[PDB]
Amino acid sequence: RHTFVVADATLPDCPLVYASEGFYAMTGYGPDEVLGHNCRFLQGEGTDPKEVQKIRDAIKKGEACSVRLLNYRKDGTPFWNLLTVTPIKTPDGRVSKFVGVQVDVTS
Ligand SMILES: *[C@@]12=NC3=[C]C([C])=C([C])[C]=C3N([C][C]([O])[C]([O])[C]([O])[C]OP([O])([O])=O)C1=NC(=O)[N]C2=O
Repeated sequence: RHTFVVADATLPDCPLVYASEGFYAMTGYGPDEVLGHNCRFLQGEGTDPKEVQKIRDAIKKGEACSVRLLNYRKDGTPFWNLLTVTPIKTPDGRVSKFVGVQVDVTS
């Protein structure tokens, strides 16, 4: 079971532009609160800053990356998010979008 989003990398802070219905159902947030925003609103008190940095750098360098993050639903309850971000390039080598697969691996 997994969810999927698309971030717009032509915009400077990679706002989310599409999300599967499972992403909304998993996180508790609506498209009115997800679209146009950077994915980091799902982070909170216990999110590991060393892991958050791995994504920050892979996004700046335009690489693929996979990290384990503690995330929080709209109602405040936490869950463990296995997150893999893939860069999507244009033919001229520039990154156009980042795509994300999120798995809830709280098991
Ligand atoms: C988030 N999923 C997610 C999906 C995509 C496609 C991208 C590009 C990023 C994410 N993030 C992280 C966020 O956008 C940001 O990259 C990181 O927070 C690190 O950079 P900052 O600005 O914080 O230093 C996701 N973050 C989550 O917590 N949950 C996801 O599902």
